[PDB]
Amino acid sequence: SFELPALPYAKDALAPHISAETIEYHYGKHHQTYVTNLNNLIKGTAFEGKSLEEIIRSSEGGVFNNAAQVWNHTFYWNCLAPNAGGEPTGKVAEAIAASFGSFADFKAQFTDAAIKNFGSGWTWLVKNSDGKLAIVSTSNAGTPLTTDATPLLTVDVWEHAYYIDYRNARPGYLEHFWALVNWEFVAKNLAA
Amino acid sequence: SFELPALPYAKDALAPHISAETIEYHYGKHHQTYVTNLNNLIKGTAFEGKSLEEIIRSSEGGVFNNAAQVWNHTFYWNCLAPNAGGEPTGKVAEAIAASFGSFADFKAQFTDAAIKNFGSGWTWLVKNSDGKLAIVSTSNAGTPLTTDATPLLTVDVWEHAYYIDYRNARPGYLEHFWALVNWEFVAKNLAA
Ligand SMILES: [Fe+3]
Ligand SMILES: [Fe+3]
Repeated sequence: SFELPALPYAKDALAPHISAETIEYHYGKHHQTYVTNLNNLIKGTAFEGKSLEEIIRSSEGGVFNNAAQVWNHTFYWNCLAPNAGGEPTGKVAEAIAASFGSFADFKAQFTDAAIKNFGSGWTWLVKNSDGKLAIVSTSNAGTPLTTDATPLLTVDVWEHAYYIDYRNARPGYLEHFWALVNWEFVAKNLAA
Repeated sequence: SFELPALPYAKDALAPHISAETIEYHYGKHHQTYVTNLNNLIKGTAFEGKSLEEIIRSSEGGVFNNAAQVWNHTFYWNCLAPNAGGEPTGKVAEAIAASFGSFADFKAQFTDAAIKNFGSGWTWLVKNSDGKLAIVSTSNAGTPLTTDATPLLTVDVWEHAYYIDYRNARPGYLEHFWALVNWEFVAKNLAA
């Protein structure tokens, strides 16, 4: 059995950038439903004795879809924080300047990739096995965990992530995503 | 250049099953954006001057995604009507009973397929090349027009189609879809 992890902050702590109503549906109903559905699909199978990550790397179909979405959304909630956002500092800023020229060029490329990701999906900042950073987009429950790249930052662009607050304006959601980025989490992901 | 076809009913005519606000966004912003983006992508290319169906059957990528979504939503708006819904009669009722056993069995199988269609997509009633009817689900902009099957009815299950009115309850959206089905349009397509 897998449980829904506690949210790292109060449900209105990301406002006005993501509302408390988007958190009650996205965390309290959508992320809860993926945990329940995962638990029901793996009951009595060999997947019951594996870690979530090992399930994601060895499954397909419905088991994959629910396990990758449990992981992807727990990672997503940790990428956001109250009294954060702004430009990064330290090793993160150096790593971004080195692979993308500057933070302003990285922000522009990530935003563009997130806006253009057609349908439901995720856009990721990853560190490839060679140490360079790159922006990749996945469709639906797709995740960098099935490749050699290490996930550092993600934004959910399934319409449920923003439709209550921004309706069709996915660019407005992305502009406000930058005010919430938890660069401390990204730093821990880069150093691991 | 393509035009956004007018809705065949007023923007509040599907209320309360689909609200006037959902039509304002889904038709007025989302479907309009696909026409503008399609016009922009084909200007000055060999696709300019072909019909929408010819473009859908010969393209891939962004041209395909935008062209298929323009056609798919015009077909969807035509599948819905005020003062309709209920059980089909005539030739449509006979073809549905012959392929699914009964209207109740078809409605149950089409609802299950639309709810389980993971991510953004569409669920379709189609007439196959051998005359039998079948339910098929597509992902993102996918449409039976690229196959040999004739589309008869569709439901949009991208989250924007229902999130304003039903939030995450896609079952509730499908229950209300049945109250809007314009069986005269389905009869027109069954005969084509
Ligand atoms: Fe999500
Ligand atoms: Fe739509």
